[PDB]
Amino acid sequence: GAMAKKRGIVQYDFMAESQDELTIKSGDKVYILDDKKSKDWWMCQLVDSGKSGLVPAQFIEPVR
Repeated sequence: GAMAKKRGIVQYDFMAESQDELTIKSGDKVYILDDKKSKDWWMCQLVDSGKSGLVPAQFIEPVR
């Protein structure tokens, strides 16, 4: 349902340039909040901190 949690693992480091982006390190665990609105960017939430923002789509491995 609409509260289903969708997990991912970060595969590459990424340093945000804009405020809407999320700095991430390879191996970081995330929740995938929105993989539909943008073609090349997903809105993710870090499991350690709750900090959220856009990350390159191809950097996130969806996992269970």
